[PDB]
This record gives sequence, structure tokens and C-alpha cells, in this order.
Amino acid sequence: PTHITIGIYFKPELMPIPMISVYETNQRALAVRAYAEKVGVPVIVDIKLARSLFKTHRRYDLVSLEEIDEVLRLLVWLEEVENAGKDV
Amino acid sequence: EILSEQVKSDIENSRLIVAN
Repeated sequence: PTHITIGIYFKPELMPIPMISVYETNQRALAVRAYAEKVGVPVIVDIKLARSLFKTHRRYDLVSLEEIDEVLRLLVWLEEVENAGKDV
Repeated sequence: EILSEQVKSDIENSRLIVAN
């Protein structure tokens, strides 16, 4: 696939582990990006991570122990980043 | 067009999208 788009669902109020919400390649991947941008859902261009989630997981999986720590680091990072901009 | 309402919904409910 020349383009990849993997979506992460995470709501700890409901469920402790994150989930693969979106899974698409090529044209559909481009459309997912355009739609997340339009609708305000953050897009992180992380090639190694995109590539390996694509290889290891499928739509609607829970994130497995192999990749969980990396995904969790991204999620904490995003929350911190939002918080830095939430007081300014 | 190319994304169904299901996937749109799935995007809306995601924390993030990881892309290459």
C-alpha cells in the first residue's frame, strides 16, 4: 500500500485498551485523512507506526501487547499537547 | 463518494488517525 491510514479509538471511561477504529489504504486512506482534517480529528504522520499496525492488526482489533506501549505513548503525548494549548 | 457513513462515524469517534 502506498498510503495507509489507521484510526485509534480510546475511551478509558468505557474500556481500558485502545482499538483500531479505522483501517484503509490508498485512495480510501487519502479520503480518511481529508475527512479527519475536515472534522477536526488529529492526524499523526508516523511512518514506522502506520506500517507496523497495518501489518500486525485489522479493523476492530484491540491494540495487542506488541504495539500497546508505543500507541499509549502517542496517546499520552497527544493529551499533553492538547493540554499545553488548552490554557493559552 | 468513497467513504461510507460507517467509516465517517468511526473517524469521528477516534482519538487519532495514524498515517504514512
